[PDB]
Amino acid sequence: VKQLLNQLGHEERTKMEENWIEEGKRGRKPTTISPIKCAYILNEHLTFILFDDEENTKLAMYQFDEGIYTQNTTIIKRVISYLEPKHNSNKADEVIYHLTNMVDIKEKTNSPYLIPVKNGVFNRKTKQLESFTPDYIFTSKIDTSYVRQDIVPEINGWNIDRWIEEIACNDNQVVKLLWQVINDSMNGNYTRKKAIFFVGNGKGTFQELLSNVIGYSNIASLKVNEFDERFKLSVLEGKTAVIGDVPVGVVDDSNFKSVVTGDPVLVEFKNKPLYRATFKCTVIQSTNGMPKFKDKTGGTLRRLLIVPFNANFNFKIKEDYIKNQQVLEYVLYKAINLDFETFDIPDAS
Amino acid sequence: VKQLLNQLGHEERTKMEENWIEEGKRGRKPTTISPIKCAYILNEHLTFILFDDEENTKLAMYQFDEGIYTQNTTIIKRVISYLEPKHNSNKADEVIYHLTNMVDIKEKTNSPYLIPVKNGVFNRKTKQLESFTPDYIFTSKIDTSYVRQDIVPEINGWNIDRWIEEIACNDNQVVKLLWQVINDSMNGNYTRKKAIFFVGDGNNGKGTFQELLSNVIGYSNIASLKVNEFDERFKLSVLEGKTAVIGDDVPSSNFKSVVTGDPVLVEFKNKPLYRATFKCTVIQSTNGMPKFKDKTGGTLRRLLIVPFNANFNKENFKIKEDYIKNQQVLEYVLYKAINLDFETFDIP
Amino acid sequence: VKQLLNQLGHEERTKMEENWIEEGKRGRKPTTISPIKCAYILNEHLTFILFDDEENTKLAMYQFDEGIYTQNTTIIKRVISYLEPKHNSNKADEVIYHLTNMVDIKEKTNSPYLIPVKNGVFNRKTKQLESFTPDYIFTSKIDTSYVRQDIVPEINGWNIDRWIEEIACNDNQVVKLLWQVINDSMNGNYTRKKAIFFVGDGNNGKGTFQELLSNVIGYSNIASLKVNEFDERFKLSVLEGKTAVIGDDVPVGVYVDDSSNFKSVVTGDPLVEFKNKPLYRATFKCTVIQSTNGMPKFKDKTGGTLRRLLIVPFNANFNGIKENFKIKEDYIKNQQVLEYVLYKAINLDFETFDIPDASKKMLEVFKEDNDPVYG
Amino acid sequence: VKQLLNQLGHEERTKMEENWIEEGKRGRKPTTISPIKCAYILNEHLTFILFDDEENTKLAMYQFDEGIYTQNTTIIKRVISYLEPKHNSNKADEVIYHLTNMVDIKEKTNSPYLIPVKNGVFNRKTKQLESFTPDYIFTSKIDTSYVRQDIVPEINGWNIDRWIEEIACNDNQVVKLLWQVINDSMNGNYTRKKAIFFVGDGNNGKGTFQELLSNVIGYSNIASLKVNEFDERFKLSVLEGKTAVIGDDVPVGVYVDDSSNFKSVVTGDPVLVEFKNKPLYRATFKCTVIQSTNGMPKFKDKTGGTLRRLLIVPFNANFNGIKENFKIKEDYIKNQQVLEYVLYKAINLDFETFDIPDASKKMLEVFKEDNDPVYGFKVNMFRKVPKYIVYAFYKEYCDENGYNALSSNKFYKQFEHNYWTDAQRRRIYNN
Ligand SMILES: Nc1ncnc2c1ncn2[C@@H]1O[C@H](COP(=O)(O)OP(=O)(O)NP(=O)(O)O)[C@@H](O)[C@H]1O
Ligand SMILES: Nc1ncnc2c1ncn2[C@@H]1O[C@H](COP(=O)(O)OP(=O)(O)NP(=O)(O)O)[C@@H](O)[C@H]1O
Ligand SMILES: [Mg+2]
Ligand SMILES: [Mg+2]
Repeated sequence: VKQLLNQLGHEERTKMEENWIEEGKRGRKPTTISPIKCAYILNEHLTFILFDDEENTKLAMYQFDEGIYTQNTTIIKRVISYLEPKHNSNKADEVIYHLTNMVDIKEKTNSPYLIPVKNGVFNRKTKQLESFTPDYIFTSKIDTSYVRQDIVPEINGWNIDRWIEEIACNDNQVVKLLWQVINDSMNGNYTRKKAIFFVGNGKGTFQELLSNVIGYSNIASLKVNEFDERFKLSVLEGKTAVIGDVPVGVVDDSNFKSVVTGDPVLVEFKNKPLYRATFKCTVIQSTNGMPKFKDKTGGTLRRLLIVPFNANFNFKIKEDYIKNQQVLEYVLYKAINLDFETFDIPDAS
Repeated sequence: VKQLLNQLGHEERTKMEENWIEEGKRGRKPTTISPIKCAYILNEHLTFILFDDEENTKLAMYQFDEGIYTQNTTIIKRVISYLEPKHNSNKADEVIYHLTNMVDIKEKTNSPYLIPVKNGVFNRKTKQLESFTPDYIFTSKIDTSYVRQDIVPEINGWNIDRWIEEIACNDNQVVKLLWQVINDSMNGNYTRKKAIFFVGDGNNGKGTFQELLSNVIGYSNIASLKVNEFDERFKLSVLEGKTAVIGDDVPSSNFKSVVTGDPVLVEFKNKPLYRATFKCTVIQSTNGMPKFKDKTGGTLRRLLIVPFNANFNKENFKIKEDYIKNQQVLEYVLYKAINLDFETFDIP
Repeated sequence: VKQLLNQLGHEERTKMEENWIEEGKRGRKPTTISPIKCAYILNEHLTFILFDDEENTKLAMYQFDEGIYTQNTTIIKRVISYLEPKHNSNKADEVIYHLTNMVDIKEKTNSPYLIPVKNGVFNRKTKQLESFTPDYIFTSKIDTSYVRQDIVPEINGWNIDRWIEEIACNDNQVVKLLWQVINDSMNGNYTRKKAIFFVGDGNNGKGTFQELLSNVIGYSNIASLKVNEFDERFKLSVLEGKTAVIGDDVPVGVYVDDSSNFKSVVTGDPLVEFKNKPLYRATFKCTVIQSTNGMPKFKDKTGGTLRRLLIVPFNANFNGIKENFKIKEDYIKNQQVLEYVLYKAINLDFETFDIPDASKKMLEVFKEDNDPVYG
Repeated sequence: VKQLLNQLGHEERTKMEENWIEEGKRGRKPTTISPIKCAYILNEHLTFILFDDEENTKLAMYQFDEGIYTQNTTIIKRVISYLEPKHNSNKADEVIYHLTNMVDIKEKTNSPYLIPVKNGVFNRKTKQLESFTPDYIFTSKIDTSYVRQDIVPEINGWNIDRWIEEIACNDNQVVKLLWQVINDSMNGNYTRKKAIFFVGDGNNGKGTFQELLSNVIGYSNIASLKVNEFDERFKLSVLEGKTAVIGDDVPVGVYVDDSSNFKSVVTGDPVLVEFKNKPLYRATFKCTVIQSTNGMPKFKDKTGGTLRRLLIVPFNANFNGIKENFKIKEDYIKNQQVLEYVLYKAINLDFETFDIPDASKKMLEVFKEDNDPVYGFKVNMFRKVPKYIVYAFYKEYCDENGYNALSSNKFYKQFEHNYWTDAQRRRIYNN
């Protein structure tokens, strides 16, 4: 879109120059487009939306290349520079404010059957890949492309399914639960209100596999205990999942329950106004043994999930075996093809 | 109101343009409405108020379609942009400041006989629903609509009254007490000076009942607290603008003060302490007798026990997952609770 | 590049003056280059990049004489002043903002086979030195030059290898471990997964070894962080900008309340804080070194916790034997000694930490002490 | 430099006026020197440097009369006002920014053999006084002039040397140690890796000696930090730019649970210094620590490092009677002649390590026994095979109200030292 914005800006500047010429030499030459006019042009020729009408909400822009709306002000300002390079930070803030005033309000789509992938959006109802369109509102996506495959890729004669069964003590129910966990993890715009927890080994390598199948930038590292403090939740924007390693043998249950659910939370930015935002990223936490559960409530056991990790676990597995693109594509394909509505109960736990 | 402001826009602008024309080419074609003129137009053609003369009191705007006053700055900025798009954030702030200087001071209607809901204002004295008017001052309303009803809605052939009776072990007295509890919970301006305790052994439908009671009220109108942390500092802050507080489990002076209407000292982070009166009703659920270490007359009088026991501890998963989310059952229970009137709770 | 930027600034000012003269006198003698034009000139003639596209990411500039990209604002301001002296702080910030909007995004090259030193890049896969190029993206380089070493330097009859042997109490396994520790210390883009703990008491030379490591790495390239201070506000803010971190001292048997952050740091698992920058999440591959007496206990005791730590014995006493102060404040500061140490350590090949027998015995002793169940 | 800058500003303004005259009356006549031209003139004539290339580091200016570079923005702005009085705070900041962009970067002179003194720098290797020059980069100096002394100055019939002898209770080792302590305190780039502790109870004159040290050295050059204050937040920021740190009164028997920062400061070990809401950074402090307290506080670590770092000075003379002379601490130690003589005597004294008095060794041993119960046991116990009998719960904690171990860590006693084995031999009055 850089070429389109450059051409539009050049055309607008030439039109302004001609209009000034026909009015004669009055003052200095107008060479920069007014921020309101820039905002009009951008709203006409691009897709800018507003997630909600809350206090100091941030404008979202549809990235055509990625197909997901973003609230990153740096990318928006780069687009502004594409349209008008002479605008400094203050003028970019002004044009962003004008766009915020004009744009329409749309709610983020939370359809369980639609999951964004780097190649496109996968629909579970038809189990098909569809090209990116602005009509779907997404904030994060998986960075491993979805491809059609019929075999199990093998690197150095290593099978992913057999390895998963080895980690899972070779039981059908637990491996099905693991596949369901992958399916829930890769869904960044929909949540089942389930907080995934890892209890144990093989936990670290599986955690790294999860962090690899999703984009590293899409992954945010946070523990349950550190959700509450100020200036810590702002890192959850545009993140597909949040994975953390809570202390071994150490659990509030404030905002952790809010982010587990789709409930809005008052997120804050440093030297920026606070605003209410909704995060649907899947939460994964790792520790040895049962969490402390200071609350001791039935609803807590209702919402959270427990994944057993018991094994006898070799530096090779860490590198180039879980970071392989083919392995990530295969695991994404296998997990996304699985269809489920309720969680399973493994016989090993 | 966007059409009205747009019509007002580029019409005052034309007046300024023709004034400049008749005054000669000396203003370089002033095409931007001054912030004070924008404030004049907005005050004339809209309804802006100020809740009180407190320091840095935020201007409130009456949303004609919503029927309630809002202090949301973003909506006011959007309205100003509708009048005149060519304003910075600073210029729109100047417009807001001028309006704050101009507008009259009105106090929020805190009448216990008036309850705002999505359809309008319900008056218990007249037992009637009235359309939204700027005369009434409400900062929130119940998101569930209120309509006249004649039958009990059912989803998948499942009743609400039968479900409530099954939760209430099919006793008329406790069913009436539950209806009274809902009636008090929805009313945020009246307390009745009673703390309702749900005592049970398992689920018994108490969790899904609390979920339903949260659903019927607005999402942000409910507060979550337990007994143990009423004494702890900064925990009162969650009661700043709530209508009721409901807990889930219970693993004392401040709690007693919150139960009654006497003021309590609320403290905000990086903000001086101040005393405030809370009329929100408190509902607590737990397994067995709630923990207490100040056994005396006041605590015993203030506490009210509503036992819950059934086979729900069928787990009623279908009821909790989607049945309470249905708009029909929500509006039905809201209407049934709003029609019911009483003076005080009845002991089981 | 100062002369080049001065020449371009003078040429641009002359061109603007000529354009104003031919246009008349309307511009009233424009003499300051516009910030957008300054950004265009700097981008065309210099190498400015953006590490990654997130909120408030700082522009990086390639220092031709240093060979490492720097995000230091002051250096970029000085370069802009070279181009246009008359710009104040706000105009220079505008230039930086325009450059940030204009430049492309490239990620930092994190390959464990490349190690930057004062002379240039060093490649372990081929084991040679290459001249600095903007293609290799580095944020910090080792302050010790890499030269070919033929003989071991000696000052006042003091030999660095003999000093290492004296520190190590004459064991080949532990000297190999020390050399591997140094080699890991230079390489900040890879982790050995095992923490380094210099355990000793009194005049054991652990402080001297830490000072030697700081000198060979460079004082500015190393930051001091505590084992107990791993997770707290405004901490770890400068840790990302340094190749390695060392703990000067650790209390004996000190209890650790947050070792999960410590485990993430040592293992390489992934959050930085700043005065006016939002929190940013990144992995920590810098080696972790702590000097202490005994092995402090940990509340997260397990197989992983025990295996993630390595004990480096320091069983030499230099109080009964007359200590040479010049060893610690004079000898290890010599450039030749540091160059020889860097050459010898970087030429060594690393696969895993070679555990000495004494280290194994002390590890078993700590395992018995921390968990009485095994004992 | 005020006259030079005033003349430069006047001539520059006249030149600008002439340029405006010859270019014709275009707009308002220029009367204020542009910040860039002002910075050019200041760089050409004055001496401005930058200590390092780090983020937003502060420009340093060489004060010709003072002889030391200063980073105080007030002095720099006063100089700028001397050159251009019409510049407000923002324009002065612009001038400072331009100077920062222009000037070159030189590191601080941290040679241990050079000591900045009010008269001039002092070369310890040469034992000479060299005049101030901008080549030597210093940010602080001793507030006492260095002059050649031949005869002891006596004020009101009171001798500083006799007073020093009185403080030490007429002990040559102790007075030698005190002079060595003064010499170490004056030097800010050499540490000697020893912690000085003034131990004495009741009236002794510890505070008087500390005030004498704070008088001979610059008062602003002395930090105030007790040993127990080292490890909490923002405390190390005080140590920055200080030649020595003095703890006025450590609480008696305070529990020093954490000593890492204290040990780092005592030696030349680097440490992470943090300022209040300013970018924290790593730095090395060579300032010596001197603490005065009644009795020796005990440390948690009670290991070899804290023993070797500590030094104890005897203050046994008592003045808690008519012998007390207030003028000694109020007026006598503030005399300029006395301070000059003390500085001369201390700086001319040379040595490489502290000369430990015999009494100090005895008190060091006593503190080792008190802090570490094991060594107290070893001293008090004055056979070999029986370990249980010699253990006996530290022979009932050697009568010191201590806490014992599970007879497992007790054998660390042979670390301090039961040569190894009988098979039949392996509260009580009882060896
Ligand atoms: N091989 C050696 N021969 C002689 N002196 C040495 C040797 N190695 C080190 N030293 C000296 O011994 C001292 C050890 O340095 P230092 O930093 O005090 O050690 P440390 O082990 O950190 N002490 P501590 O903090 O109490 O555990 C210094 O004075 C060194 O110069
Ligand atoms: N040689 C001396 N002869 C007489 N008086 C002295 C002598 N040295 C110091 N003094 C006085 O004795 C007092 C010492 O007070 P100061 O040094 O502050 O406390 P301290 O003696 O170290 N401890 P404390 O008694 O607990 O306050 C002051 O009045 C000094 O002037
Ligand atoms: Mg040490
Ligand atoms: Mg005293």
